[PDB]
Amino acid sequence: DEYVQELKGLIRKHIPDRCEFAHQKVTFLSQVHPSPLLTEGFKLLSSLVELESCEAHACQANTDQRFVDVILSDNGILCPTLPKVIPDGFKLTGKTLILLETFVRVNPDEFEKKWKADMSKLLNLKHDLQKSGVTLVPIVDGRSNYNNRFVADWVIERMRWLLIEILKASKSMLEDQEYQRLIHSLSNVKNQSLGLENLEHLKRNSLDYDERLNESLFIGLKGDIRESTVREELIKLKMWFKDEVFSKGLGKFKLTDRRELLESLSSLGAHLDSDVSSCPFCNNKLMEIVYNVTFSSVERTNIEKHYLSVLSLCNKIKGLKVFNTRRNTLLFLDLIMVNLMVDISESCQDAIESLRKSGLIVGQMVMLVNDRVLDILEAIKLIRKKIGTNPNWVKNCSKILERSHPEIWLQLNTLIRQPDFNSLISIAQYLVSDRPIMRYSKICRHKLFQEMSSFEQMRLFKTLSSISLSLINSMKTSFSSRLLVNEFGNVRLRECYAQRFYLAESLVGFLFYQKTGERSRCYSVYLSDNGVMSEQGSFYCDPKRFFLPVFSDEVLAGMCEEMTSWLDFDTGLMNDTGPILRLLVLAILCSPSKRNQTFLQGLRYFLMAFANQIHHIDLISKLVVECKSSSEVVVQRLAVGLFIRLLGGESDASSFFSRRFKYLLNVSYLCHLITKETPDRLTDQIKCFEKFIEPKVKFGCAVVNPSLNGKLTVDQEDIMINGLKKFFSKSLRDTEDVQTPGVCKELLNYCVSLFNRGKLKVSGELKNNPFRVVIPKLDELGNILSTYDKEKLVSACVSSMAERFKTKGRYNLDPESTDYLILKNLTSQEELSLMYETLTEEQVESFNEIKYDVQVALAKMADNSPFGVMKEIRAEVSLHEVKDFDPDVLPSDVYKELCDAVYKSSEKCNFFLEEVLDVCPLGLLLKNLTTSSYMEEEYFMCFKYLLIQGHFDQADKLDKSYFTNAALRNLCFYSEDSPTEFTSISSNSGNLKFGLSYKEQVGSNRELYVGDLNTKLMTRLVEDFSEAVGNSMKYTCLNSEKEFERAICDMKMAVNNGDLSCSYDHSKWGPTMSPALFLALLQMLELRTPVDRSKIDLDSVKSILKWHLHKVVEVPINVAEAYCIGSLSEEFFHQTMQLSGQIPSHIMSVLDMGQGILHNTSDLYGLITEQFLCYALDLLYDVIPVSYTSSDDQITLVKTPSAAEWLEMICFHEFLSSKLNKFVSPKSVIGTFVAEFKSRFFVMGEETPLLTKFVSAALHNVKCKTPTQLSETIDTICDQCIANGVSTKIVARISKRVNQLIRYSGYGDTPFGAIEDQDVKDWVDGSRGYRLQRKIEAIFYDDKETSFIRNCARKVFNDIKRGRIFEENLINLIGRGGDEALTGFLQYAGCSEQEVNRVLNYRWVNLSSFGDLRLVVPTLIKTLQSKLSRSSVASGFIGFCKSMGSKCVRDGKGGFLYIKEVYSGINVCICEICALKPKIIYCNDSLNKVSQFSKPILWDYFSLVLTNACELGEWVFSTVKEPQLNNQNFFWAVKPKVVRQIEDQLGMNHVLQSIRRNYPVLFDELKFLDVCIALDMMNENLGIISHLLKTRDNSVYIVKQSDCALAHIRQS
Amino acid sequence: YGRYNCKCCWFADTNLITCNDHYLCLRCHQTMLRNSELCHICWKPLPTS
Ligand SMILES: [Zn+2]
Ligand SMILES: [Zn+2]
Repeated sequence: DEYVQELKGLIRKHIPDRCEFAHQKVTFLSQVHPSPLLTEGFKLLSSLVELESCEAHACQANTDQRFVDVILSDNGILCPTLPKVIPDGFKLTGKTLILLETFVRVNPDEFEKKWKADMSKLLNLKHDLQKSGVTLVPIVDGRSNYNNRFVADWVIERMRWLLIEILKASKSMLEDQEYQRLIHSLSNVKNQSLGLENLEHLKRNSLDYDERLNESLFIGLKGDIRESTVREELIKLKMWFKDEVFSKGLGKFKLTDRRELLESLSSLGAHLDSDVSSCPFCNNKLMEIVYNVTFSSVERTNIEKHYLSVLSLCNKIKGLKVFNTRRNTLLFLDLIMVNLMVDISESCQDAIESLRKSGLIVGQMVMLVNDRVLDILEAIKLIRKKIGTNPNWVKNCSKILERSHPEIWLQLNTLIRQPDFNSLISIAQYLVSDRPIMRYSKICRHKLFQEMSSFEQMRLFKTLSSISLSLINSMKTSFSSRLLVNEFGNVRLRECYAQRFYLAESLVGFLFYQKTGERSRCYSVYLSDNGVMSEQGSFYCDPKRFFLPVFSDEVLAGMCEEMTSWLDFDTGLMNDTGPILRLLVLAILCSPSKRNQTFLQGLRYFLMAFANQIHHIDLISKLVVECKSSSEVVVQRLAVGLFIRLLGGESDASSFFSRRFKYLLNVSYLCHLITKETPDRLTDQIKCFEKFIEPKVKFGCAVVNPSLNGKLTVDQEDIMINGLKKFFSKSLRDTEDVQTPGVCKELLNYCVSLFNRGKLKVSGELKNNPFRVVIPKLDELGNILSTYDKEKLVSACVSSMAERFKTKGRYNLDPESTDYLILKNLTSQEELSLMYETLTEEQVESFNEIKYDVQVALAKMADNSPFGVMKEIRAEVSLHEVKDFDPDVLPSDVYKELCDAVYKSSEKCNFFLEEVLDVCPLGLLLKNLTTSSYMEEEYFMCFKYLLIQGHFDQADKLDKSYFTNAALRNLCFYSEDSPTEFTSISSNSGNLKFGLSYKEQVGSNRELYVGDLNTKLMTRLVEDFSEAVGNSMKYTCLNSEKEFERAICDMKMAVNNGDLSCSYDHSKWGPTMSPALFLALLQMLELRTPVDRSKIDLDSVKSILKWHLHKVVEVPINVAEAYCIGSLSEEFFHQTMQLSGQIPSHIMSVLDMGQGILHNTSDLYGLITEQFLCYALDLLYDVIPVSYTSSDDQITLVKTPSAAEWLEMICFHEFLSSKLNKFVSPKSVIGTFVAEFKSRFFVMGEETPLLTKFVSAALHNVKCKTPTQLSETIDTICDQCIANGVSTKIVARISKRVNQLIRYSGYGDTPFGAIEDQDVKDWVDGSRGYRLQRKIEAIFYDDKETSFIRNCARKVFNDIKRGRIFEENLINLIGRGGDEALTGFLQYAGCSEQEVNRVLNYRWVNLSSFGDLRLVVPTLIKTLQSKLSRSSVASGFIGFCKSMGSKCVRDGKGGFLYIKEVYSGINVCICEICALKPKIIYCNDSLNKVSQFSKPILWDYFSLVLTNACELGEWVFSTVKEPQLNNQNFFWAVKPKVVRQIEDQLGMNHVLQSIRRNYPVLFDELKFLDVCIALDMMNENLGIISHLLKTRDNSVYIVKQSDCALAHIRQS
Repeated sequence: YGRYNCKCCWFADTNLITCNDHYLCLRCHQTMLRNSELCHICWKPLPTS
């Protein structure tokens, strides 16, 4: 009551402009009492920001703050009996209305958890209000501070800075947990330190529930067992075990019996049960068509480009939407093309035979606009029909292409050329053949693939390339594109989509299909040799799994010949195993499926089990997968037919086992060529959820809906606590119930108590102690437009348009000015299609619904005969309508097809109109827009509009005025959800949500849990805490590279040394263990910090893994309706249907630990328990083990004293390891020859090269932004592929796949482009910076033109070094540009003008000259910010070949142009400058018209020389010397040997030399570093500092001697 | 020398002639004498007797 005099005069400076503040302040000044001062004189600051978001958008604030049901009843609208909410601002007109709520938060943690609750509360208001006959538009207003306009930002902080004392004085002069969350809400801008102590200062109340937890949860643990009592337990235990359960046969391991496995594998693989055929081509359906192409044509023109030119003009003339529909703007340029066709018929004698069957038209066929084959005669019907429908059709559209139009055309007469129907019949009767047939839904002759010569098999892969490319760009077709003719044994094909593909110089083929999209198709392939058509079959697939072969004949034949050449030790074996690998390689690519992926993965477990000496007992009952079709057998007879062939013959077939091992492991990885995509996601999520739920109800723990804030009912609780003490049940000496979750609590007692004493190899010492936008909903992950965005941007667009025609009164929408709003903020007729074609079908089918509900909203904005019974209303219309509740969600499969035609076919009434009226005034769209598909041929969308038209949708309160939990909703800024008083299980605020997803791994789907925002913050604490705990440990290797390196160095020396090394794994290491186990481990740890040697309190961690015990895992919504239609998870649902029938949406659990959440907090558990088991064998079997762990994989290397007699050790280790629910999967192998660790298979005496992962990863990962960025990633992966010593030739042929995919992309060529060919040593010594010098000095092959710029580099570099300054102010002379900096430097070094004459005339055409290539400041800033700060490939390659041929290159003036217009803007300059390398290097005279793009190449050659002198050498300068047999397969290891002329430690030194380069660029955003930093900021293609701040990162290269004695030499 | 098993065939233990830098069995000695005299594991010549 000390500021009570100040406060009334403090806020007198807010003028009551309306009635909103006037009655508020007259009841404020008349009440001098602090009991209502801090409620009613506090409700004005909530009233003050509320006006800001209602002054902002179109709004009327609720000054009465009352219900929604009676705010509609002040109008004449009947009562809909709504749910009860209070809106905080509205704007109503007609039959639509705008709700807005208002709330302001500060921290990100409890702002999104008001947004998500408010949005869920408003979007569950429609379902009673859709039935009211009205739609609404909801918005929310997030504010991250107080930014009012009606106050001036200097009085509001005085409010919260002087009312911050008045409540402490008010409750000290005179309610408990409604106090300090009000403090944390009324607190200032909180850049708030959040840590382990943030938990510490809350209340920690109780429930009388957690005692029953601790009654099962801490009891048997005392943790202080004496260290001489454990030995007397362990010797008794082993003596019990060996005599009890071993010798009566319950051991998990055995002695492998090396003959039985090869008989087992033949009975595994060669399906003599099945009735498949012996020939491979007959069974598969696409190898059939490949064999028909490659032996129908292998044993064996100005009007063309005129036709192509005018058709390529037709392509650009379609993409405008100017002819008021999409139908006559097909037929019009159809008419144009057919008149121009008959305009060639009248020119020559023979053109339509010799040059048109040789090209573009086969027997009764025509090629035109999109890709459509049209097959003449139906046009002649349709064109005559069109001129019948309108008497004078081409009189206005004949040259409507002038007005409101481009009026840039070359169509001379064919605009107006009325086609003589009596003229085309001569042509149509001339060429007639059989119409195309396309199959839906017995003898053999195929020349026996092993009996074809060694040349024409390449003619299989070459044809696979040409068919596969037509498969690939069969996505490029427009996705909207309705055909002209709509409508299952065998169909004769009227018109279809198609591609072309060339084989020789006379003939093409074809590829016919009916559906557009990215989904599966049903193709067919014909030929056309010289005009004659010939069918060759029909197959059925999906495109986007075929990116791999697309240009890769020489790739897939260099690695299949690299690999066979390994077997030059038995020539007769090699000539057999050769052509049986190649049919395998073909057959896998020709059949990408999960099953023939998984089986090919499952053979590296077999192979270690055949070289090593003990396998698990259950493995042969796990290598089998049921071949669902008769194509997965063709691979499962040839892999097995290879494994029987060269693993073991009946003789001594083990001459060189190592190459057999290498060569067969590379077959087991040759799996990997199938693209990891999980072929459909609505059959993937069901397998993901069903893989999650199976180990839970088997142990019986899963629940239904918790309350999500603390409390649990008793019945829900008791199954939790019963699962808890069933978890800790597990008596120590019973051999039944061993594969069961839980821990033996008496044994964990020993495990933790010996850790207390310092006798393990780890110990609780613990240095440096640890104690210091759009956000989605959680029922749909993997998708790219969740439910909440998709109404948000719609309602925002509604508000953005609803105002802009009430600023003037237009009251008419332009149908593209309403499609400019969405299509901008999701991602002028050329601008729209410039940014429309860069979508994906997944977004197109969302966009169409957005167009729908936006236009329905605007149609509702302006508004204020059912007797067509052919098919009844009675049980068809109203039934499906009420079942689906929307017209919007109607399916098509309740009816037939023709009723969609005929119920559309009622005549015109007031429901329709004519004259389609692109002006489109508002108030007529409900009858205008349906005519747009009355006149266009489609029917179903017109059915939906005609159905949506016709109405077919139907003092105590002074004690209560202080903030109680009923008085929460009085404020917006109250912050209802703030963490105030945490409980044993929750945090008073939430319940730690999660969410579902898979991961798209190679063999099987790995799951992945999505967390929310608070959950990540509370998981970082535990995870980084345990990371610091394990930081002081000695044997973990997850995040430390160095210990992982030491383990690798150990395994290498130890396989060479006669040891016995195991290799374990753990089946469901993720979903088995429990957070309560981590509770029961942290109860009895010590962790004495060496600073203050004391047992620290981990109650900051012990009270928060209790939260991790009780997570709320959601379910995917796509499986909430997929099990709803129609399998033990489905049994689990349909037994929770027989309860109170709520849908089961929330599953609290016992035993989750989803992979990647509590990840490092189980890595030490797999180290603590591993060392405990590691001690149990030093004392009971007198050996010395050492046991690494990477939280999912192990290896425990064992020395033995003084050969598999000691099975006893290993099985007993398995029995102990089963006692802590670390189960051992049957995938493991233990022996003495092979050991893996994280897929690095370490054989005796060597390392295994593993070729076919690197090629198979390099052919993928074609990511597309700029075609030099795309030629960087593949240079990196070619550095890794030569890190393991493949060869040069395969690297030299990835570098033509990547090159031609750019040349195919319209780009043309440039001297940088893809990386070079024939490169040999420049992988070991040098970066991309070294190789671009070798690419450019390959052009000047006489080397008489760039030795002199190296002479200038010698004269500059020996003088720009130390001991001399000699213009160290060159920071400006480079910044002039590129044309004259070389003229500065050269005449600085000195020669004539004639040298500058013979140098500056060489020019390359740039296209990233002024700006960069645009497809919706250099790269140095965006790289250095990354040191400062901290969908398929084959649908991401089509967006690089569709938005590159378009208007995409720019000048410095504002605008863009084409590439061809530039490449038409060039002369011919035959005089020996251009004839050095054509279309690469130009003259200077030939770039006379376009001269704003010609930069020299010699400028960047000098730039690269002066960069590589910085980074290495003084041998970038010398003349490249001429290079100087061994067996092909002797490779050895090399080191880099780079001679670096800087000083190290550049992690900071680069930023402090950017003041001395550019002050404004550092403002907004050593000894030789600075000369080569302006040689990088001026262009893009150098890339220097990303190779200086890091290191080479391999440094361990292995190379073949026949790739190392052949290389060159550049000494000094 | 290194480990006491065969460098080529890995599964033999007795009657092993110590080659240049690797152990080797009498069985797989003969399937290298017919192809060459130079070995294909160490790429260095081997004892004859
Ligand atoms: Zn041998
Ligand atoms: Zn050898």
